Order: sequence, then C-alpha cells, then structure tokens
Amino acid sequence: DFEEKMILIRRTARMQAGGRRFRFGALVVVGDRQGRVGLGFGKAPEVPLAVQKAGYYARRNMVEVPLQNGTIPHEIEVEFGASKIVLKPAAPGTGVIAGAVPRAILELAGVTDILTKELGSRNPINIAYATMEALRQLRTKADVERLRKG
Amino acid sequence: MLTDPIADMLTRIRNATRVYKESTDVPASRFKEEILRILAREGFIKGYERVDVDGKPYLRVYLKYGPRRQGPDPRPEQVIHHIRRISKPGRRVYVGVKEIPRVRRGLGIAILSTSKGVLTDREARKLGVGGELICEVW
Amino acid sequence: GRYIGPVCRLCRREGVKLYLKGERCYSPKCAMERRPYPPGQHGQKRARRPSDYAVRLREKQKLRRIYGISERQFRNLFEEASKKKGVTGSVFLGLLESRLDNVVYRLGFAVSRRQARQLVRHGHITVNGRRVDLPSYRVRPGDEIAVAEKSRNLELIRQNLEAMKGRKVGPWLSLDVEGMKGKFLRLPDREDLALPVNEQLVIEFYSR
Amino acid sequence: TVKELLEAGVHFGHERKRWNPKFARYIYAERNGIHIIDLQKTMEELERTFRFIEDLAMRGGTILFVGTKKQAQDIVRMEAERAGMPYVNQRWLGGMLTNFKTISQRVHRLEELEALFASPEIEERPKKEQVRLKHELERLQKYLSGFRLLKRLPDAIFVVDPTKEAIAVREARKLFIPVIALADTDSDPDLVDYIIPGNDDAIRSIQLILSRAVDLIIQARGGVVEPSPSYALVQ
RNA sequence: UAGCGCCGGCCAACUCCGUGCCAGCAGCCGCGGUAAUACGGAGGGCGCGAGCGUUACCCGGAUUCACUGGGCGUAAAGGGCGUGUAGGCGGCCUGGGGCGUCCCAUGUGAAAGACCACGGCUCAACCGUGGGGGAGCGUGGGAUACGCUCAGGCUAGACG
RNA sequence: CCUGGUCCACCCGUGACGCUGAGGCGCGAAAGCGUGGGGAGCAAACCGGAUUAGAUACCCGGGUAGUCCACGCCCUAAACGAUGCGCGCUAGGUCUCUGGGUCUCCUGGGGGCCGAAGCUAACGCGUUAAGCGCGCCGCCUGGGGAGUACGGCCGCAAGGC
Ligand SMILES: [K+]
Ligand SMILES: [K+]
Ligand SMILES: [K+]
Ligand SMILES: [K+]
Ligand SMILES: [K+]
Ligand SMILES: [K+]
Ligand SMILES: [K+]
Ligand SMILES: [Mg+2]
Ligand SMILES: [Mg+2]
Ligand SMILES: [Mg+2]
Ligand SMILES: [Mg+2]
Ligand SMILES: [Mg+2]
Ligand SMILES: [Mg+2]
Ligand SMILES: [Mg+2]
Ligand SMILES: [Mg+2]
Ligand SMILES: [Mg+2]
Ligand SMILES: [Mg+2]
Ligand SMILES: [Mg+2]
Ligand SMILES: [Mg+2]
Ligand SMILES: [Mg+2]
Ligand SMILES: [Mg+2]
Ligand SMILES: [Mg+2]
Ligand SMILES: [Mg+2]
Ligand SMILES: [Mg+2]
Ligand SMILES: [Mg+2]
Ligand SMILES: [Mg+2]
Ligand SMILES: [Mg+2]
Ligand SMILES: [Mg+2]
Ligand SMILES: [Mg+2]
Ligand SMILES: [Mg+2]
Ligand SMILES: [Mg+2]
Ligand SMILES: [Mg+2]
Ligand SMILES: [Mg+2]
Ligand SMILES: [Mg+2]
Ligand SMILES: [Mg+2]
Ligand SMILES: [Mg+2]
Ligand SMILES: [Mg+2]
Ligand SMILES: [Mg+2]
Ligand SMILES: [Mg+2]
Ligand SMILES: [Mg+2]
Ligand SMILES: [Mg+2]
Ligand SMILES: [Mg+2]
Ligand SMILES: [Mg+2]
Ligand SMILES: [Mg+2]
Ligand SMILES: [Mg+2]
Ligand SMILES: [Mg+2]
Ligand SMILES: [Mg+2]
Ligand SMILES: [Mg+2]
Ligand SMILES: [Mg+2]
Ligand SMILES: [Mg+2]
Ligand SMILES: [Mg+2]
Ligand SMILES: [Mg+2]
Ligand SMILES: [Mg+2]
Ligand SMILES: [Mg+2]
Ligand SMILES: [Mg+2]
Ligand SMILES: [Mg+2]
Ligand SMILES: [Mg+2]
Ligand SMILES: [Mg+2]
Ligand SMILES: [Mg+2]
Ligand SMILES: [Mg+2]
Ligand SMILES: [Mg+2]
Ligand SMILES: [Mg+2]
Ligand SMILES: [Mg+2]
Ligand SMILES: [Mg+2]
Ligand SMILES: [Mg+2]
Ligand SMILES: [Mg+2]
Ligand SMILES: [Mg+2]
Ligand SMILES: [Mg+2]
Ligand SMILES: [Mg+2]
Ligand SMILES: [Mg+2]
Ligand SMILES: [Mg+2]
Ligand SMILES: [Mg+2]
Ligand SMILES: [Mg+2]
Ligand SMILES: [Mg+2]
Ligand SMILES: [Mg+2]
Ligand SMILES: [Mg+2]
Ligand SMILES: [Mg+2]
Ligand SMILES: [Zn+2]
Repeated sequence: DFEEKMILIRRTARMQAGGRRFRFGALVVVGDRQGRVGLGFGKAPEVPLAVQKAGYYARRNMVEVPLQNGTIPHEIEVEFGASKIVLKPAAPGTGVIAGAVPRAILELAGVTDILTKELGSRNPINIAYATMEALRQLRTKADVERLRKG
Repeated sequence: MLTDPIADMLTRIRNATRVYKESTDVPASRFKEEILRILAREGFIKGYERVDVDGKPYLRVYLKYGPRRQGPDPRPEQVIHHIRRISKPGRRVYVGVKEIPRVRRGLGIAILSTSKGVLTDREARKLGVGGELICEVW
Repeated sequence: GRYIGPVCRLCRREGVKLYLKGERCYSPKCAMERRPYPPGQHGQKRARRPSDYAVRLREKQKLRRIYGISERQFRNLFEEASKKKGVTGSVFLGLLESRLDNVVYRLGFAVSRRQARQLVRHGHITVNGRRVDLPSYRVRPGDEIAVAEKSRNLELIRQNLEAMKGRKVGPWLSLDVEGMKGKFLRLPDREDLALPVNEQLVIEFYSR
Repeated sequence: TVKELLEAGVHFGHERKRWNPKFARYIYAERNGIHIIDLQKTMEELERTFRFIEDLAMRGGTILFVGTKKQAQDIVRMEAERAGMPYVNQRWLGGMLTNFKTISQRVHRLEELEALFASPEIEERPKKEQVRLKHELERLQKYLSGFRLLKRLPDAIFVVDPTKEAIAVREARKLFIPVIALADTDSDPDLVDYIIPGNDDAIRSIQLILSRAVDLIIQARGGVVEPSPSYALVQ
C-alpha cells in the first residue's frame, strides 16, 4: 500500500569526556505512486531505529502531488537554504532525469517523465526539502481559476 | 525620483500582498492604469480605481487573496504568487510574436506592450504582434 | 565477439532464468533450477544492498544478454530509438525484436537465438525469396521470412518445425509449417513481450 | 444570548503599548492612553463564534478550556466543571496535545493511585510510600484536575489569553484543532480561528463570556441549567 | 584467432598467499611499518571485445566569468572621502515624426553537411532522390503601446 | 571676527533644471621627509639598573629624533558600520538629540536598543535593511608564491598607485 525507500544514512558524532559517541540519521521517502509523497528524517542511536523513525516521520508529513499524465503541471524552482531545485514537465517516453534524491522522491510520488536540475548546494537533505516544497507549491489550472473567481 | 515607475508599482503590489494589505496606492499614470486593466481582467486583483491624495492623483489597487488556511500559518494563499519586471531601464526586452513566452505552461501571464496596446501573452499571440516584455505574473 | 562461452552462468548471475540454450533451460538441467545463486567463489555469500547504478547496469545487461547483441549494436539501437518520436523503451523493444535472428527464433525455426544466428549466417534463411545471412538485418512489417529450399532437407530444421506443429506464435507473426515460412505482421507492442526487463531502468542507465 | 447591552467592562483593553497592530481592526478608539474594543465588531464576531459553539455542542463535541492568567483560574475551574468539557487550570504542560499519549499515561497513573487509595493496599508498603504516593496524587490532581476527562484529542479549545496560553494555541494549530479564544489587544488575531474581542484582565468580562458560553453549550444539548454560581467569585 | 582493463570509496566486481612505511600502487580521497578485498602473484569475479587500456588535447559536468545563470557585514570581493567630465539611466500630460520596437509581403540564405521520408549496395557504414527548413541583411507597405526625437504644457522629484 | 553644511515652519517662486559617475581635480589620522623655529611633559634609537638559563624584552633611572608651530611634501590604515550612492515600497514598541504643532500627544529630521513580514550558511539584519525593487559606479573568481618581480606613473627620500 505504501512503498518506502531510504535516501541516505549517515553517522554523526558528538564529543564527550572519553571520546566520540555516534548517532545515526536517515532520510526516508514513502509514496503510493498515486500522487502522495512523504519525507522523513529520523535520528536514533542505531541504524534500524533511525530508519523506522524516519519512516514514521515521513508518513506523518505527506504532500499531495497534482500529476497530469505522469508529469508535472508546470515548471517550478525552489530555494531551500543554499540548495536550488529546478523541475520541468516532460512528454511521456522521457523518463525521470534527476539526482538520486529527487529521482527517488518523484518516483515514489508517481512521476514517470520529468526534467530536474540541482543547483547551488548539493546537500541531499536540503535538496530533498526543496523538492518537497516544490511539490507543495504545485498548482493545477483548476486551482488557479479557483483562486481568481472573485 | 523613480527610475522605473512600472517596477515601482509592481514592487508596491508585491510588498502589499506579502503583508495581506487591503489596498495599495501607486502614483497614477496611463501606462500603469492600462497594466492594471489587464491585472483586474485576469483576476490577480479585485480591481483598481483612481483616487486623490493630498494634491496628486493615485491609483488604489485592491488586492486579492485565497481562503484562510488551516494548521500553522493560517495566512491565505497569495493570488499573485510571483510578479517580476522584465524589460527594465538599461536592459530593455523586446520579443517577436514567435518569441512570446508561455508563463508556467499556461497558468501564468506575460504582459506585453505592443503597437496595438498593452496585451497579454495569449492576447498578443492571438493578435499576432510582439513588443516589449513588460513583466511576468503568475 | 558475441560473448561466446558459457550461457547458463548468465541464467545464474542475472538472477532470472534466461533461455540461451533453448531447451535445457526448460528441463531440470539449466543449473538455475538447481543453483539460483550467482557464479563464482562468492556466489552463495550474503549479498549486499546494491547501488542504483548496480540495479540499472544489471537490468541493462539482462536485456542485452537476452538477445546476445554486443554493446556496440545495442547502444546504437538505443540511440536510434531515442532519436525517433515515441516512447523510447517500446520502440527499442520493437527494434530488437525486428532483428532477423530474433525473428527466426520467434518463428520457431531455431530453438535458441544463437542457433538462429548460426542459421542466418550460413544462408539457411531467406527474406522475400532472397537469401539473407545478416543477423542484424531489420525485418519490416510484411516481409516473408522463409527457409532455403536447399536447407529444408536438413535434420535440425525438420526437428524444429516438426515440434512447431500445434505451437502458437506471437501475435505479430504468422507461421506456415508445411511451406516452412512465416510473416512479420507488425511491430510488437510492450504488452506482446513477456520479457523480465524494466525498460525504464535501461533508459535511466543510458541517461547518465 | 442577551449580552447586547450588558457588556459592562469588556471594552476596556490594555494600554497604548504592549498591543498588537493586527488587532487594530477590532479597536474603536483610544481614550486616555487605553485601547477600547469596537463594540460593534465584538458582537459581529460573537455571532459567528457562538454559532460555531452551538454547532459543535449540539453534535456532542468536547471543548478544552485553557486558563492560567490567575484572573480566570477560579472561573474556568467551575465553568468547565459544568457540562463535561475538560479544562487546564494551574499551568499548561508542554505536549498535552502533540504528546497526548504520554499525558494520558500520566492520567492512567493518576487513576491507578486513586484505585490504590480506594483499595486496602494503603497500609502495606509502609508510611514512606504512603507519603510519596500521597504527594504524587496531590500534584496529579493539582495539574490534571480537568484534563483527566479527555479520552481522546478535543474537537476545539477555548483560551482566555492567547498570548499567555500561546503554547496551547500553537499545539492546536499543529493538529488542525479549531482555536476559540477571548482575545485582547495584546494578541495576534490571525492564529485564532474564532475570535472573541474582549478583556482578559477584568473578572466580569471573563465571567460573562464563559458563563454565557457554557449556557449556550448546555442549551445546545437541551436542559437549560441554572445561572452559574461564579458571581460569588467577584470577591 | 581472444584478448585487454578493472575488482577500498566515487564505480559493476573477493578470497588465499607472499611482502612488512620495504618493494610498490595511486584520476581524487588515499593504501603498505605481521595476519593488506588498495602492493605483488594466484583462484574467482566484473566490464568491453578484434580490440582493450594509456597519454595528450577540446567541450561537458562548470550555475566555477553566472545574457539565460553568481556574488562583495564576518567565506575571495565596496574604491579612505568628496567634487565632478564623458558615459549610462529619466516624474506627469498632449501632439508631430516613426530612429529603436513590432507586423505583412518579397529578395537573399550555393552545394555538401544536419533533420525527415522513400530508395540503391543481401543489412549497415556508405550513397541516391524528394521534402522541410532557418537567424541575419536588402526592398515595398503598415502599426505607435513602450524606448527615442522635436514642440508645448504640469508640479509630486530637484532648487530657490 | 570670517565662514561651510544642515533642519524645521509657511506653500511663496523656478518648472524635471534629476540620479550616478570611468578619467580628471581636491581633501585625506598617525608615522615619515625638507626649510626655519620651538622644545615643559612624554618618548623610537641609544646610555644604564634589574629580571633571566640568556633578556638585543616586558619592570626601573635617564634620553635624541619626534611629538608642537609656520610653509612645502608624503596618500598609507582594523581610512571599520570590515555594509558605495540615490529614490520608492514593506508591522510596531522603547530610549534619546533637535525643531514645529490643537504641547496627555501628534508630526518632521537625526542618534540607539528590541522586534512583524521577509532575508541569511549561520551569527545576525529587520523604515538607520543585510527585506522588496530600480538606476549608476567600484570590486571578487581556490591557497602559497605575492602586494613580490618587471614595466610605467608619482615622490627629495622613505616609498606609494
Ligand atoms: K528562499
Ligand atoms: K553453400
Ligand atoms: K622486497
Ligand atoms: K591485489
Ligand atoms: K634638530
Ligand atoms: K578595504
Ligand atoms: K516642543
Ligand atoms: Mg495540491
Ligand atoms: Mg543563497
Ligand atoms: Mg558550490
Ligand atoms: Mg564540491
Ligand atoms: Mg529581428
Ligand atoms: Mg488547450
Ligand atoms: Mg524516443
Ligand atoms: Mg527524442
Ligand atoms: Mg562497489
Ligand atoms: Mg593497479
Ligand atoms: Mg587523467
Ligand atoms: Mg608474513
Ligand atoms: Mg596477507
Ligand atoms: Mg588484493
Ligand atoms: Mg583471472
Ligand atoms: Mg582507443
Ligand atoms: Mg575538463
Ligand atoms: Mg558555462
Ligand atoms: Mg549548465
Ligand atoms: Mg576556474
Ligand atoms: Mg548575471
Ligand atoms: Mg559566488
Ligand atoms: Mg567606506
Ligand atoms: Mg550626457
Ligand atoms: Mg551627464
Ligand atoms: Mg518617460
Ligand atoms: Mg536621453
Ligand atoms: Mg505620440
Ligand atoms: Mg521603422
Ligand atoms: Mg543547405
Ligand atoms: Mg548540434
Ligand atoms: Mg535497403
Ligand atoms: Mg523562412
Ligand atoms: Mg520597412
Ligand atoms: Mg502615427
Ligand atoms: Mg518641457
Ligand atoms: Mg525649501
Ligand atoms: Mg505652489
Ligand atoms: Mg507656473
Ligand atoms: Mg554626487
Ligand atoms: Mg573619482
Ligand atoms: Mg596624510
Ligand atoms: Mg603628522
Ligand atoms: Mg620635521
Ligand atoms: Mg627641526
Ligand atoms: Mg622621561
Ligand atoms: Mg636594558
Ligand atoms: Mg626564563
Ligand atoms: Mg645573574
Ligand atoms: Mg623609560
Ligand atoms: Mg632635557
Ligand atoms: Mg632629522
Ligand atoms: Mg570601527
Ligand atoms: Mg567601509
Ligand atoms: Mg572580507
Ligand atoms: Mg547604508
Ligand atoms: Mg527616527
Ligand atoms: Mg534585532
Ligand atoms: Mg521570522
Ligand atoms: Mg535566531
Ligand atoms: Mg534601503
Ligand atoms: Mg592569490
Ligand atoms: Mg594560484
Ligand atoms: Mg597574499
Ligand atoms: Mg605595501
Ligand atoms: Mg618598478
Ligand atoms: Mg624620480
Ligand atoms: Mg626602511
Ligand atoms: Mg624600511
Ligand atoms: Mg613595496
Ligand atoms: Zn539456462
């Protein structure tokens, strides 16, 4: 019912009297490939707990994507921190052309053909957040004419 | 003085909507009024009207916003998500009819100043004339 | 090159049972029916989570080794498909299926694709009457792929077409067993092929 | 429901400073350096707010009353001790809504200790525990007095001062819970979903608004109750 | 006839022995001082295949000279300050011109190449035939919103 | 005494006369140079006393250029808000300097603090923007080599660009 894929898993370290102590963080995307996505970043002393916590947080933070024949309705451009994401719709038969993070996020959203570009900072966390905000700032023609009813 | 009165009006609209103002007054001119006609026609604003401040004529632009949203940040969605001047003084942008951009693949507009008046991207394309790319709005 | 050598080791490495010998990949002797792990000393060991490049490369290698086409012709066909208008993957599959050796295999004249390649290269196959000995020959819709009149007395063709009695052919092919010929009706659709390959993975592999 | 002219002492707001510009729409004028609430817009918003309250009450919903300003504690502790809407009185604990499960575990411990003091198990495990658990139950009843009635998340919250109770407001926003609040000039009206532009310092304003609100609540479920015994709390 | 490179990460492919900061490897991070998936050999594997590697050079990634498409408080970066020349830029209204701008028509844009289709060498490479193009510039005609120019007017900028 | 800038009130006059500004030109702390003068205190160099393993230092006693003045040079800096100038737009609160006014307060200019929206890598900025815009100039393109070499221009020299 819900597909789950991890973006990256890292081990951070805090200093304490005696040495360094490690804590694992993990990004996880969840999607039904029908138009709903979810991104989560979980931290835990061990890797499996971090993955499970990231899955929970991802399922808690969902985004409804307005797919239009497997692609996006309009080109977007989002700056999250120093990381820029550029999305652009593509005709079918093109495929998803993106970095690892945006490819995973868009594939779990149900996108089949899209053109992307990462600019500025290539940080996977910030790129993921920028892609999520990009999918969140998507508007359909129905939404546009709904905002201009008056 | 104002170096670019049109960009000044666009920035007034932007700064007004960003704080969810009721209306904003811009120093009046026929060019700005002809642009505001396109704005109110396309539904980005509730409308405009000529007004008078202490001695001088202005234009009150009445802004438009979406419904109040739920959860944190209940501020409504902006009707004018983006409004940017293109053909600025010092770098003027003129495009042919085959060079008129399609803003947001249709969901936006591009205001042009052509020999047949101030039109939109689709309006000028239907008329078959190009001109100065004033600004992009979506 | 043609990779000539062991074949069922690809049945094992690719993780999906391939049919490179024709028979003996259906019989309990494929070594995939009894040894599903990859070849080598480190085949039975616990496999690590492969990278995305690993997945795409393995899928492309599966699709390529199914037809036995070298990397040169394979990449050329993919670029040709990407140049054309339409979905790249389905057009690529239609191009691969349009090869003369693969058509000979699909028409039941040969039990395997490499046996079909040898049958073509030795002039035992004709196209519209004229003898053709090129496996890379592209068959157009309407071409009549026949067997050489001088080769219809050979034992292997007798066997293969004697076993083809009653067997159905692909929806895009017709077969006349008595006359030992067939027709390429149309380009096959994606639904017509049951290949265990995700074409989008190969498109993404060449997108890099 | 007849509070048209009886609004005696509600229009008084805070001083010229310590205000919020977003409240300017609900302000009539400034008399002697004190913001006075617009009397018309007060009832204008009261119509919609009390209508939402009636709709939510006749449907059987639960409303959480939050008051800590030390001028509405004794009022909220009984206006909610009327029709079974819960309340938070002494202080608003961080996570009462977003971490509702842990606070419900605390409530489980509260009723557990109530069951221990109801069973003859008080004498065993001698006086040390008989004092520790006594003080524990004391503070649990002190903090979870009205909160113990919430079996699930509430359908709405009622606030006396959304600036003093800003944490509860934020938690309600996070969970998409409607926010009813008696706002004053020192609060941001955008965060409040159903605003009641009155006074939060005076006792008569709070008593009037909350009494009429609980009366509307019981009127929506039938069985009109007698006037609330909160007048004696004028002192 | 089957060979060549690789198997620490980037990057697809792991074990044994030898060696002991030695001998060496290395595009970048880096590996070796006793048990090295990184050196050397072996077995096995991965990748291509009459080729496989290396070096050199060009574009790419590189939004890293940022027109599209970057920056300058603390990361490289605001001139020590002013006066002011050239230059760049120019508030509101009306009119004339039509230089910029835009539109139509037409000429030009050799062939080959590129794109598309069909066809010829058994296919392909290669080649033939046909089709479609296209900025720019010339000419004739037209448009005047904006920029420009000229003439006049206004007082919100500026000065008194 | 001579003299520059600036702010406010009146709404009086001119009628876009505006903004910026490559070059050019002028000003430019301290130190330093030239000529002349002055020289109390201070004080590079220097003469000593201590300290120290040594003490070309810190500490102590002296002390010249200099610091000062006139005139002429020199063009540097953590010349700092490490933030070019101008105009417009975008919540407020508080402290303060300076006007005007119906002088609880309002309004205008200036100096601070806290903070809306927003921005920022963060610290922080936030009507005195580092926000939103427009115009023009200056400058940056990894670190060392190196603000060095060469050439030029300037300077008496030190040396500067
Ligand atoms: K941003
Ligand atoms: K023969
Ligand atoms: K050796
Ligand atoms: K080795
Ligand atoms: K002397
Ligand atoms: K500097
Ligand atoms: K005064
Ligand atoms: Mg949506
Ligand atoms: Mg940035
Ligand atoms: Mg970068
Ligand atoms: Mg990098
Ligand atoms: Mg042109
Ligand atoms: Mg349509
Ligand atoms: Mg294609
Ligand atoms: Mg294509
Ligand atoms: Mg690997
Ligand atoms: Mg090597
Ligand atoms: Mg190299
Ligand atoms: Mg050894
Ligand atoms: Mg060893
Ligand atoms: Mg090894
Ligand atoms: Mg080997
Ligand atoms: Mg080569
Ligand atoms: Mg390169
Ligand atoms: Mg480039
Ligand atoms: Mg690029
Ligand atoms: Mg470079
Ligand atoms: Mg640029
Ligand atoms: Mg940069
Ligand atoms: Mg400066
Ligand atoms: Mg000039
Ligand atoms: Mg000039
Ligand atoms: Mg003008
Ligand atoms: Mg001019
Ligand atoms: Mg005219
Ligand atoms: Mg012309
Ligand atoms: Mg040509
Ligand atoms: Mg090309
Ligand atoms: Mg042919
Ligand atoms: Mg043409
Ligand atoms: Mg002409
Ligand atoms: Mg005309
Ligand atoms: Mg004039
Ligand atoms: Mg004046
Ligand atoms: Mg006047
Ligand atoms: Mg006059
Ligand atoms: Mg100036
Ligand atoms: Mg200058
Ligand atoms: Mg000086
Ligand atoms: Mg001096
Ligand atoms: Mg001297
Ligand atoms: Mg002297
Ligand atoms: Mg002395
Ligand atoms: Mg000494
Ligand atoms: Mg010592
Ligand atoms: Mg001694
Ligand atoms: Mg001394
Ligand atoms: Mg002396
Ligand atoms: Mg001297
Ligand atoms: Mg300073
Ligand atoms: Mg400075
Ligand atoms: Mg710096
Ligand atoms: Mg400044
Ligand atoms: Mg001020
Ligand atoms: Mg601050
Ligand atoms: Mg903020
Ligand atoms: Mg902060
Ligand atoms: Mg500013
Ligand atoms: Mg350097
Ligand atoms: Mg260098
Ligand atoms: Mg240096
Ligand atoms: Mg120097
Ligand atoms: Mg020199
Ligand atoms: Mg000289
Ligand atoms: Mg010297
Ligand atoms: Mg020296
Ligand atoms: Mg020097
Ligand atoms: Zn097999």
